[PDB]
Amino acid sequence: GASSSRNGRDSAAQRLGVKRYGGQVVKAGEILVRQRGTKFHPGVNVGRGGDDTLFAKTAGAVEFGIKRGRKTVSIVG
Amino acid sequence: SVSATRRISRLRRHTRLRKKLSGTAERPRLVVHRSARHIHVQLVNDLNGTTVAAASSIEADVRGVPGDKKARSVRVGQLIAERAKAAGIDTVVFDRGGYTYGGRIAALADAARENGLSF
Amino acid sequence: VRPKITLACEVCKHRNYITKKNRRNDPDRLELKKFCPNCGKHQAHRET
Amino acid sequence: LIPRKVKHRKQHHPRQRGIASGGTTVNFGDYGIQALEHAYVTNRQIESARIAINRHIKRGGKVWINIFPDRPLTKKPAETRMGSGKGSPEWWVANVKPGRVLFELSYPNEGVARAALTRAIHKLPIKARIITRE
Amino acid sequence: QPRLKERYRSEIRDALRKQFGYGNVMQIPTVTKVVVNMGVGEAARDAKLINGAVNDLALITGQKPEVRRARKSIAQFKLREGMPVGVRVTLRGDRMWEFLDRLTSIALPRIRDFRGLSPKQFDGVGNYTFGLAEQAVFHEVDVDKIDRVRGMDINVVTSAATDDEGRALLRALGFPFK
Amino acid sequence: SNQLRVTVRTETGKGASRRARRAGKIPAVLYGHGAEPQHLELPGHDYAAVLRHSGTNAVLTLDIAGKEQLALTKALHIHPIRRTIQHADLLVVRRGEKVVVEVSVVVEGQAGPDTLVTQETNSIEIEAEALSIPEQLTVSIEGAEPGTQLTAGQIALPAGVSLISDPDLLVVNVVKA
RNA sequence: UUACGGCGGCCACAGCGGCAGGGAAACGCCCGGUCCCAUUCCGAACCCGGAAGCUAAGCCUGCCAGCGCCGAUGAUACUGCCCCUCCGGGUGGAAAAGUAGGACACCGCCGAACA
RNA sequence: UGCCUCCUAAAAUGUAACGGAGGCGCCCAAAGGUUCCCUCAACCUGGACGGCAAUCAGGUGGCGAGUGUAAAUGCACAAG
RNA sequence: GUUGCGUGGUUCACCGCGGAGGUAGAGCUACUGGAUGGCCGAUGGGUUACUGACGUCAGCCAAACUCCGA
Ligand SMILES: [Mg+2]
Ligand SMILES: [Mg+2]
Ligand SMILES: [Mg+2]
Ligand SMILES: [Mg+2]
Ligand SMILES: [Mg+2]
Ligand SMILES: [Mg+2]
Ligand SMILES: [Mg+2]
Ligand SMILES: [Mg+2]
Ligand SMILES: [Mg+2]
Ligand SMILES: [Mg+2]
Ligand SMILES: [Mg+2]
Ligand SMILES: [Mg+2]
Ligand SMILES: [Mg+2]
Ligand SMILES: [Mg+2]
Ligand SMILES: [Mg+2]
Ligand SMILES: [Mg+2]
Ligand SMILES: [Mg+2]
Ligand SMILES: [Mg+2]
Ligand SMILES: [Mg+2]
Ligand SMILES: [Mg+2]
Ligand SMILES: [Mg+2]
Ligand SMILES: [Mg+2]
Ligand SMILES: [Zn+2]
Repeated sequence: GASSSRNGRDSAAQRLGVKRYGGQVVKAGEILVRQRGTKFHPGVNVGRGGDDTLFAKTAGAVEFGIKRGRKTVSIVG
Repeated sequence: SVSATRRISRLRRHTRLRKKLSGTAERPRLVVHRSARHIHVQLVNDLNGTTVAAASSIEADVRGVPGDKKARSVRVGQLIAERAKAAGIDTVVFDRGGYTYGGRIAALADAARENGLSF
Repeated sequence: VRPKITLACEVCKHRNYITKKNRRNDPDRLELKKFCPNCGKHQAHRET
Repeated sequence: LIPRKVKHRKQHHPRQRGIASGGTTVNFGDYGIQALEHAYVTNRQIESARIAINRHIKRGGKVWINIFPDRPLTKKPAETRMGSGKGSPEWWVANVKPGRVLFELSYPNEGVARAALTRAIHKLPIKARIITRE
Repeated sequence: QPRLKERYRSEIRDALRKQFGYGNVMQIPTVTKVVVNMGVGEAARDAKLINGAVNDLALITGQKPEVRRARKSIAQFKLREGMPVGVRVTLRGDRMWEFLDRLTSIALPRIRDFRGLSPKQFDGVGNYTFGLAEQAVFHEVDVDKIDRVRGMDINVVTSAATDDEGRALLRALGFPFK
Repeated sequence: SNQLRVTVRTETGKGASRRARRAGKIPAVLYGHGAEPQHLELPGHDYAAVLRHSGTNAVLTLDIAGKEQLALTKALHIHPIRRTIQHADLLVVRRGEKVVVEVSVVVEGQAGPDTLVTQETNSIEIEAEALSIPEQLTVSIEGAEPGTQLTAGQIALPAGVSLISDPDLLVVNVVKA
């Protein structure tokens, strides 16, 4: 038969996506949304990360918002 | 028009720098606006957008300064520094307003530095 | 064509930094000012 | 009817659920065949129905096919076990839903057009009916 | 002080008054700049342009030119990005004025079989483009110390809002037309 | 003259609409000159009868809870399979206002030589006031040579009615064979 | 308080475009490049020095739905859970599109005259 | 046969098949850091060689360009 | 899974509130493609019955399409 296994490979699922949702209390350094590119943008008190990870600079509550079209994640202390 | 292109480019430049430089209650934005004629400056603290101090080369005490726009910029620099002291502010972030650092803007910034205000 | 080249501090000869480089793009033995912990300061770290 | 190119040569089967939401009324002609059940309608079926129309009218009027068989259906070679890859596409199919208008006629004569349209429905793997432009 | 300019203020400005009824004194069009471009395709071969198309305009326009670099790649033209493919100068001010003045005075009427050049060449907004085909148009460059002959293509960009007034001001400056 | 009597929907929704359409009613909404939309149930058979006649416009006099008012059908949701009316959306008319309305176009006359005359758009949008002096627009063609297609211009628009759809829409095309 | 000047919120219901009107301070164009600084050439820009000229343009105001944008209600599609052979039905949710319409933004912080 | 990207994958994550598609086993001494500046493609109009498409000028153009390299997510505030 | 020792309501259900979504559906002059019929018309083709780019008017389609969107 035809050896049509020309496409049978894939990479590992990288477990992307939002890790801490709105109104959820987090500590500083705790990653909020791990993603490719800037699907979400760092808001107030949120750092970006070398691989666009959007961590918390400070403890407090996660909140999502819009900043001139760009959708952003911030922490309110 | 040339005026429209200048105004759009200058807004673009100042938005560019404004992405990183914000200014707060403890250390505000000392933002400049020089025309061909005058230079105004105002200390913003844009967490609520409340200008805590302001100065310009429009009032007679800066108008009557003997000398050119360098001197009328150092005058307004010392003036904004002294009323920043009066408002209770000693450290700010300096916003070029989109213009090149140098000339009358740098003269204003240096005058504001030399007498207490410490960006 | 991209070998691993080690950088040695010019003062204490301490081979500190390993990196890569294109031999054809720059045949000569390159130099960078790197921080030397033994000297406690930045000095030239030329290849070995 | 053959797509002159397709971005994805091996697709999943098109999904046959729901009433057609677009192409539901007669839009160009004044008579239409409208489907009343789901089916994949092949390009051969479409062509055979079209020939049935046009050589029942022989002349005059005109025929619209507001259905295009651009969805490929693959086929493993005849004598093969399961699972050595997807088969090569060989059927070209249009996903027709109940309510989709498949063919339209404009014809000055009423009965000839109606008989031609039923002649085409008899060519189709589907229950259909003649509907008009109100 | 360029004499064509002094006479520009002397009569052409008020002539543009008497011809077009501009409501405000600054509506009056003026030549904003003059762009002289080489467009050399014969540099992608053997990359000779310096003493041919630089030291000529250094004496012609009086200002050292920009080497306009390639922007995309074309196989039919054997050109890649990042090759000198043009040479440009943008002239403003009194020196641009003196350049047009010298051109009309002792340079332009010297081109061979010249009888005035097309007035329809406008682009619809009020800018003008044409070309030349020999360096000896200017006294400043001699023929015993130059290479093969070339030419320059000139845009003259004015503040005119449309072609009739652009052409009007070009005529008042002294450009020949047929 | 086009009298129709409805009732107000005591409840709207999926089950309520299905119950009404089993009972033979038709759900509908009145919305007009800034008024709060009314949520009512048309007779069904009677509504389907009124717009067989006097066009599909068929400006209706509605009797909602005794009080008389004037409605005009604006949207008509018909089921694809049963071809029955599922919903009606209606407006109001205060004895004359330039409401935009889509009105059918018919053709009269025969083409002499070997010609195919095709109809493309069934209906044109026109501006009309209250009780519709305008009706289906007639294209009186005498069967001209198939090299003269007739657009929205040179049309038989009646007085008091304007056509602002576009003076470039072709409705009937004439070609060979 | 103004057809004024100044910095943000917000990112089209705000945009874009069209048509008018505006120059007291101001914003601007504007006049120059001895004077810091600048052009991958150009004092165009950037920067500096000025106030002969001007609201033509930017800007501001007002009016336009034109190009766009927002957009219900209802209905439908779809659907969680039930009941039921599907078709279906009950119940809880409920679009997209379209329609009625909305809309030529709104709000916040100092100076000039006024007052 | 390991790794990366997408779809399958049923709107968190994850999810199989000898399911559907591609890439990788590098490159860059700048293509890294930082500071500052800029905006593209395409289209239209005019222009010596030059043409549909080389460079030029003016418009229009908010991203249809570009991104070292697959795809996705991003990036015009630019990451171009 | 069981069982010992700890911990103690942290589990789970329902109600409310705060959140991310791109499936169903739908839409596509919102992109990338597929694609039906008109009308105009660059080209090409033998002055032009032949071609019909691009647009424009309508109707559509998609796991690897998405202005949207349960
Ligand atoms: Mg993956
Ligand atoms: Mg890294
Ligand atoms: Mg090198
Ligand atoms: Mg559809
Ligand atoms: Mg004034
Ligand atoms: Mg100047
Ligand atoms: Mg004006
Ligand atoms: Mg609704
Ligand atoms: Mg909607
Ligand atoms: Mg998932
Ligand atoms: Mg899921
Ligand atoms: Mg491989
Ligand atoms: Mg670098
Ligand atoms: Mg960059
Ligand atoms: Mg255990
Ligand atoms: Mg919730
Ligand atoms: Mg949700
Ligand atoms: Mg997807
Ligand atoms: Mg679907
Ligand atoms: Mg397309
Ligand atoms: Mg076509
Ligand atoms: Mg989808
Ligand atoms: Zn050392």
